[PDB]
Amino acid sequence: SILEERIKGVSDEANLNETGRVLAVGDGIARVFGLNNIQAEELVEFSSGVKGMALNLEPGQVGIVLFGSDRLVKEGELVKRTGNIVDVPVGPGLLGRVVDALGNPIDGKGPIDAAGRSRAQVKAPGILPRRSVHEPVQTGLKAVDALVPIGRGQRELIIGDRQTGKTAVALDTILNQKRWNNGSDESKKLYCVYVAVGQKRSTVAQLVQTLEQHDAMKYSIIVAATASEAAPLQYLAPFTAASIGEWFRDNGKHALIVYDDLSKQAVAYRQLSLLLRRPPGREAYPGDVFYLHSRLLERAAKLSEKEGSGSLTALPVIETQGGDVSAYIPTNVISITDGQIFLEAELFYKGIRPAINVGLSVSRVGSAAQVKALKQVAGSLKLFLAQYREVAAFAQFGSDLDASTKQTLVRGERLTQLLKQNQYSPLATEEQVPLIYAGVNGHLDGIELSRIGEFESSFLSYLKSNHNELLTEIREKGELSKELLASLKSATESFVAT
Amino acid sequence: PPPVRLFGVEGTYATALYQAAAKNSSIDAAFQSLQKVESTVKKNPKLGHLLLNPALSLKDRNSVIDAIVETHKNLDGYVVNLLKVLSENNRLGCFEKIASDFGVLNDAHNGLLKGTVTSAEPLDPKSFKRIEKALSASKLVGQGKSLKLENVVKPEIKGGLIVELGDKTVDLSISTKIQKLNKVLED
Amino acid sequence: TPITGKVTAVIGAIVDVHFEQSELPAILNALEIKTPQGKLVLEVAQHLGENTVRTIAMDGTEGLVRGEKVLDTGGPISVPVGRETLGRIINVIGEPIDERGPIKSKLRKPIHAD
Repeated sequence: SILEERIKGVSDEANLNETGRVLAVGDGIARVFGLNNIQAEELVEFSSGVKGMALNLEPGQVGIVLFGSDRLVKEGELVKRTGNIVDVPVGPGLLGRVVDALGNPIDGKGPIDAAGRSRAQVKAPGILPRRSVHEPVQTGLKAVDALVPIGRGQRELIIGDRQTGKTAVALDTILNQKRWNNGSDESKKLYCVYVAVGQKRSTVAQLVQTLEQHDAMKYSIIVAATASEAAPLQYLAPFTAASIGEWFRDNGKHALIVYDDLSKQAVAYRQLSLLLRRPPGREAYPGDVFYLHSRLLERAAKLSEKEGSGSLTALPVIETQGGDVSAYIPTNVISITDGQIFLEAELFYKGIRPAINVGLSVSRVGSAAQVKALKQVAGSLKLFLAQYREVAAFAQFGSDLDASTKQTLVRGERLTQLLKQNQYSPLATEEQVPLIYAGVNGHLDGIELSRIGEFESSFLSYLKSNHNELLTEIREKGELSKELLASLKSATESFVAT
Repeated sequence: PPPVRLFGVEGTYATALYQAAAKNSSIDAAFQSLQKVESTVKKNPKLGHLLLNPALSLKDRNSVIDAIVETHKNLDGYVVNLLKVLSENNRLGCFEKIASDFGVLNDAHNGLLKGTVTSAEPLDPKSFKRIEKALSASKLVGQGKSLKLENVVKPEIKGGLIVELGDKTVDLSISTKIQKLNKVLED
Repeated sequence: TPITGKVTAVIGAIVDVHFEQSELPAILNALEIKTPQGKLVLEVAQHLGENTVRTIAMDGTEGLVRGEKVLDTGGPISVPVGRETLGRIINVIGEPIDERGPIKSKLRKPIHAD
């Protein structure tokens, strides 16, 4: 009919496979009608030039989250299916590269020499595909190594009030990884991937500058998604960082991924979800926020002997927004992670730097990922510190303290001063084993509290001068034998009068 | 307000159409035109039923309306005002739904009732007739109302019958009795 | 050609306009509705489809007659910039509110910038 012909005239003339037409857009979240060959999690190329992946598939409207800005999108445009679930180039070339979420070099060190591409979501290594955690990981902070050991594969959460040099605690780990990196044997090396999500371009710029200053960008990869850059790209940013890590892990290389801060990932998913209009959960975070964090974190592992040796180690960082340990985003992560390394703001002011709150800091997986020697010296270090804490409470109720209590107190004070150590100064195990030996064997108890730091500096210098043979052995065999214990005992005694 | 109120949107349209055309006392005309346009939608099976999908604009929609009155200008006109309304409210996916709903209201106005004899298999015509007679005889069909008793085949209901009309049913079926029987022997 | 529209709604200072043609101002374009208050400058923030945008109104919404013509300024609101901005007090949409006459400006720049 003339009617039927005219209907053909007004017909869409697209089968809406490989294409579909935008129909409402704004708030950075488009909504398209069409795309009936859409694959979930696929990347869809807007004809504005924008690409946005698609996260919501509705019974007529595919909800495509823009990666770009909406000021280039205009309603009624066609979007054409990329036909690919999101994937990033992964390779050796990422070493010494800052890259944005879509893997574009944003430091302009030109193209990434990518040996593969990988996918944003990848199922975690199974029960059978893992072997138990043997190797240590040292941050060169005396407190971390001694109190809450880090092992390859293990997930340890750095948690504590925001911007208490939150970035810096993690950065210290990167700095001590200079010692293995400079050396040889890649199974003893950790390549380091520092992921910075939601931080200002200037903050990132400071990070790259510090890393270049310590020449640690000779082994670092920086995956970035700055604050300005879109919320979908921010949501995608930890998961594609993970993919970059998995390439190292897969190659059998042991590496470590810092995810700073996941707290901003949660905000990103919040924005995204609430503008995909999924019903929001407690604290305005949907329920699969627990899932979001869990799937991300469990892709760190120490692979079974069968499946090589490579271990991605993870250090998530959650910046607590009040120190409320019951906040939803903190609660979820705490359950997920293998250890928690709580910091305390007051202790930062108290001058304990790093400000690790030793009592709130735990490592569930525990010792079997720290140097055998260091295990020996720090044997009762935990107990002493805990006793110091208990005693300290008693001391502040001003009750008369007997000498036995004051033995604890005196030992305790020295230990606290021993923990302190200014930022950006890693310390090798060979020179942490003596200091902890000295403390636990009470050689520090005598010397005056004010000059403990001076003594520490000097003690190390003395061992460097005289018992540098002893130091070489502590490095080489990494366990204190009877002979070493006696040598070390004598050495400490020798410099016990300073 | 006119008898029988079908709750639910699109039947809010139907109710309006019904009541409007009842008050214009041109329900047969409306019904007839509705059948014709429903038929011409069905008989425009591609490119006029497969483009009842939303995507078209208001302006593109207006030209769809023009095509609808182009297919036959034998339309009642109250239903042409309804067509305009549906275009303006930008829904027409539920167009035949509204037609069907108007049909229920209309044939309620006529008095006609529908029933059902779901069974596992199509029964005797004798059974059909006897039940139709019986239902008409019984107070169940009040009279001044008619019964289109429809046997349907539902193999899922094993044998039996269920007589249905006026939201009142008598279900003498083997499956249901079996259910109660199985249960009584679980005691 | 002037991209006309009408004011479908005035729900607070979040007026919604309905462009009546397929020429559709993009998100972060700016529109002027002329009023006996001079005009109101609004900025397109959503397209709600079927050529009905939802626009933030950057000037006070009072007395708007629902169904009031709109005209498209195009692109973000363009302020006036210069070294001649010095000493001037410049309004939200950019006007000489220090009233030393019209701001002499060479280049006018869009409010939104990446």
